[PDB]
Amino acid sequence: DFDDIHRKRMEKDLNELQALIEAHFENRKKEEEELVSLKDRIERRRAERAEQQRIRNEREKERQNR
Amino acid sequence: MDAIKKKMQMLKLDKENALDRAEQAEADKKAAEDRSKQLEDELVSLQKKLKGTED
Amino acid sequence: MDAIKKKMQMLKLDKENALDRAEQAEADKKAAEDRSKQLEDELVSLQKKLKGTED
Repeated sequence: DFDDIHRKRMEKDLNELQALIEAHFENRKKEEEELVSLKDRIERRRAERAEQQRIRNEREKERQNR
Repeated sequence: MDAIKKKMQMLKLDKENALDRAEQAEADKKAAEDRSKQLEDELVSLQKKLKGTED
Repeated sequence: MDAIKKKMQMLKLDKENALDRAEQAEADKKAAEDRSKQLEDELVSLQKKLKGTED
């Protein structure tokens, strides 16, 4: 007894810390930069949609104005 | 978050174990040194008794 | 961040302090124990010479 405390504690004392650091690094890398880039891309597409909407609205208002 | 708390808990388990071992060792030193000094006093009294016997 | 660094460093410092204190205490314990053994060994011979003197 009291000799399995080492073999159940020291293991996770380093392996768990290193593995969780690895998980945090990979998750941040996968998540943050890709999300910001994708949001910028969607913003550019949204601006293009806004331009198309403005053009169509203006041309239809020009024709229909009677 | 998640892993950070567990790592802190590990760092705290090390804290408790190290501190407890230090305190126990300090108590051991106190007891052992008291033993040694009492033995030395007994030796001194034996020297004095030997001196009286020599007289 | 900020809190993680300071807390982790302080806790590791606590562990190291306790460990070194324990090592110093155990070293002094071993030295006192050996000196006590010397005191016992000399005291036995002191008793023997006292007994011869008394005879």
